[PDB]
Amino acid sequence: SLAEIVKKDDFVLDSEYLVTLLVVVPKLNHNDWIKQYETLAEMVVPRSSNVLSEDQDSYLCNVTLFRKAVDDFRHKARENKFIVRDFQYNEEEMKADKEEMTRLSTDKK
Amino acid sequence: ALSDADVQKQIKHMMAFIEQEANEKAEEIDAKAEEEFNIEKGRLVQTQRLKIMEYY
Amino acid sequence: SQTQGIQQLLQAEKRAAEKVADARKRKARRLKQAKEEAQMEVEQYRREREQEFQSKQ
Repeated sequence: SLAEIVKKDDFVLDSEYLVTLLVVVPKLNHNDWIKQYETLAEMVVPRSSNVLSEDQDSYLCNVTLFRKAVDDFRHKARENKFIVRDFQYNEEEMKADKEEMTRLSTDKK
Repeated sequence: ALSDADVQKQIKHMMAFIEQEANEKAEEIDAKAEEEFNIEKGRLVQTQRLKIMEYY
Repeated sequence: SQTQGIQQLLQAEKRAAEKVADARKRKARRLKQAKEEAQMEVEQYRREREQEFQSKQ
């Protein structure tokens, strides 16, 4: 989980007809989506090249696009090494799970 | 690359239905309202017409 | 459209919500208009029936 890595605002809260699909792209192809995002789908938000984070296995990143266009962008992007991973942020539930972990450790000793 | 050109294009494309469909919705809800002032002019008050005419 | 036009979309949808809400307010207005106006028409018809009844008496 990305509880302590990303923030609530990294996606479009109060989306009109849009979804910030977190299409994690590896480092071998991180430099490609930041220009191809315009053509990979239409009826989307332009200038959606903003990266979130960079990791050893694959660089965290996302893109905003129409709800029906999620299908089209995924089908077009899976061929250019753009792994799709729809992440959901939740402060409350992640915090609860971590607190349960710490509780279990202390109670276990 | 294209700077604000794609911004203008796509944003106006979203406009052309975001506001237009709501405008059509408002037109048709005002049309339902039209039919409904017709209904209330002849439904409640018309029941009262049948009542008062029966009284007479 | 990081912030330029997305805010415009949000504003347009807010305008849509306000317009439909005010259209429903206009529905309420004209429904009350139907109530009142038709009731005055009833009063007029009642006056006509009163006149005809005095003639019959």
